[PDB]
Amino acid sequence: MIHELLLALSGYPGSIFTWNKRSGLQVSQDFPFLHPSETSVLNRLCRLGTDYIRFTEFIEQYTGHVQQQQGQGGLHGIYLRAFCTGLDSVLQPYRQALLDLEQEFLGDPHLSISHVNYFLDQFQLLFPSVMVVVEQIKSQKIHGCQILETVYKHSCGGLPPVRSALEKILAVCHGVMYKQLSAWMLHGLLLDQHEEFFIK
Amino acid sequence: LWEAALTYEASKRRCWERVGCPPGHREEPYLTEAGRDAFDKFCRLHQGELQLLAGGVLQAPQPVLVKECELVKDVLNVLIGVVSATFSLPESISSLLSEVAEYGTCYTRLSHFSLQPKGLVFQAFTSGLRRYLQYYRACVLSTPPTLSLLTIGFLFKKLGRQLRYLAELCGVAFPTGVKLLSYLYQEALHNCSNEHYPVLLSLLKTSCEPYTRFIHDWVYSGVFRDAYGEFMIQVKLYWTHGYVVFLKHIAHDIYVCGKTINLLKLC
Amino acid sequence: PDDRSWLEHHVVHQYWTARPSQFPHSLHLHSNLAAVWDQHLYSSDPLYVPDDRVLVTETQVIRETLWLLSGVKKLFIFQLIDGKVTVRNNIIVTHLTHSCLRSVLEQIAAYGQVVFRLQEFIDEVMGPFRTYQAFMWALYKYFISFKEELAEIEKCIINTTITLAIVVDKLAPRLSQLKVLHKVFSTGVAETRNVVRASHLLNTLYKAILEYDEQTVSLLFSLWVETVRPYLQTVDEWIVHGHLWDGAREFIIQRTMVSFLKPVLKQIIMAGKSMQLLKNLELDDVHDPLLAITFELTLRSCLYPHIDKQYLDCCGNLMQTLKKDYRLV
Repeated sequence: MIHELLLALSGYPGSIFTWNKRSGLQVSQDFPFLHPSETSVLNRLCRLGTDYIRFTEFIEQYTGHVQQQQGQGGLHGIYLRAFCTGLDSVLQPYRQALLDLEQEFLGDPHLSISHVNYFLDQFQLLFPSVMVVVEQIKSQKIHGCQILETVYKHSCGGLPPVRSALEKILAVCHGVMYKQLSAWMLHGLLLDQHEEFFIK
Repeated sequence: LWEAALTYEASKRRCWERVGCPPGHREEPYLTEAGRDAFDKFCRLHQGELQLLAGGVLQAPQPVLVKECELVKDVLNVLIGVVSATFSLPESISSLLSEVAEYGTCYTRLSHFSLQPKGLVFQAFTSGLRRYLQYYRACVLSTPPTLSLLTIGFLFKKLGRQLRYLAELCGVAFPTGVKLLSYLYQEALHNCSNEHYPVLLSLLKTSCEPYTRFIHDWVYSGVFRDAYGEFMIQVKLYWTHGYVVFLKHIAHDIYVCGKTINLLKLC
Repeated sequence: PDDRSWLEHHVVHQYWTARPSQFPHSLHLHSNLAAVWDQHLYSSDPLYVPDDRVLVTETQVIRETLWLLSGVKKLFIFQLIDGKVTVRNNIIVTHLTHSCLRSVLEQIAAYGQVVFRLQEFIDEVMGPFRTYQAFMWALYKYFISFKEELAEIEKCIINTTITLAIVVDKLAPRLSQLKVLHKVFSTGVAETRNVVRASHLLNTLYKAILEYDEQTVSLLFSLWVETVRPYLQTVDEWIVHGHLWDGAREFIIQRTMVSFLKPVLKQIIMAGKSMQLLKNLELDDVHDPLLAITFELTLRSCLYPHIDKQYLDCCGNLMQTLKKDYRLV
């Protein structure tokens, strides 16, 4: 209940909270040791975990496609190997917060579900705003250095948590770009990654 | 005192239902109140609501089991490779278990692929994989020494995916000899920076040790060394040294320095 | 039976299904008021039907009122019938025959309407205007500390239970500020262009500080600084990047107004232009250290040296490079 929900919020699609492609993490089983107003509370909470599942799916799905089978296809490039590396890093503090909830329920197990939703109201500010960036990356064919562009358009943001998350993702993408610029300035090497980093 | 005193004690709440001269009786408990003891009642009830729509035979295993700690110890045994009582080699426990079983099942697929240490560079690659095995066995049962259930899943989520990439790298035909060593070479160019990049770099750093030992042969003793055909230069006009990883620019220098050492041995 | 018998006999389900109350009884006054209240109903005419409904005890209503005031909505009581929450009166509470209780829960639901409006403005982004966003952020920073108190109070019901009057009198220094927030939000949704749609809220916020110039005006100040973050950021962009930030002209300068930056406004325009006319040949992070260490009287006159020194440096450098190597005199 207060570990089962925390399992569904993490990188598992549950079965109590049913994963669907039309409506993720539905509570439909109306437990007679839940209060009926917690159903709406779970409907508030489950969008966050749905986003966490989608980000987890995005890291699991895409890694140079699989193992290197120009550079169009779906969503790859050395920069989105970096983007999944950054996406795992932005999902780490959510794991830390669920660990803090688990230790809190060692302290007091009589707290209701609304306390859990209230504790994870801080991550309902970060995750919906960074969801739209990944949706724009998925819908449009933006997978090259313009992914650094479409992160940088949204990383200049208005909330300190979403600024930090997009900072992490943009940082690892610049890390790849500066290593290939080191091959540009020390070895004279171009197309380190074939047509994907400011080179014909 | 304690339970008897609490059971007796008149409440500071007096209800708006009834007023005047109460004997007083406590709170009416809530339904989300104490959320870890009534799973059993409803796992039967959800089963009943499912059976009504399913005709009468669908069922759902695990209405409970077992504890927190025993479940933790079995899940920790899954990642080593020992399957639980629900495998052979509430309802969403299976929703946890499917993602921790899969990370388990590939780990055996490295140890079974490291059961023996062919090609000498192939043995070097196997011994390089053995180092990640020795790291991973030290990672587990130091940080989770039977803690609660979700610490197990959280700690090996960032770590299990890195292991699942190494499952994709291995075969468990499979390239061997120089065909392995180029295949591990090109991979390092394919992955410049990822969380899997230091593991590939650590494999590649120890995968070129026998190749450097073969390179060391022609210069210092003029020796053509083959045991499986695991060196790039393989097999006349005066010398029988072989002639058709490094570039060919260094390989031709190796081919002529073997002939030079063959001349200087008689000098 | 067995499991369901335990569920019905130790907890509710006579509150979401029409069943008799399992909250324990005896006879006479508080025990079972049913006989004497039935006699009072019969003597004064119970019309033609004795007053009887599903019946619920007080504590369920207490935690529902704290859930409604806390921020979450759509409960069993305080149903939303047409857009505004109101009490469900098809539930009997036997003493007062839920008529005085209707008035007290109607006042509490009237406060819950304000809570619904703020959470509705919250919900229209999560699940851009860039000034509404900075507004709903400081609104969030209020609500996290706000419903912390209600969670702490709701814990004390479980640990004996505490009456409704204590917990509604406990939340008075928050509801007194909630009336101020109600008057704040009214012009933030009342509204053509995106610049007047922000000016209408921001000038009201600038005016409401003078209304209380206790604990309300400090909340208004901390809310007020965090809604002019895009304007200070945009002014600093106009200084050091040489370009006004564009948002389909969210900004005031075409390239009426608020009076937050009007007495220093000539020191702003003549700054930003003087950067680009220099190129034709941070600042918010200084203001926030002042917020770290009487408001809109003396502190407002300390904002203007921050832009004034940078303005003086820019215009003096531009005048200096025009008075040498071209030498206007």
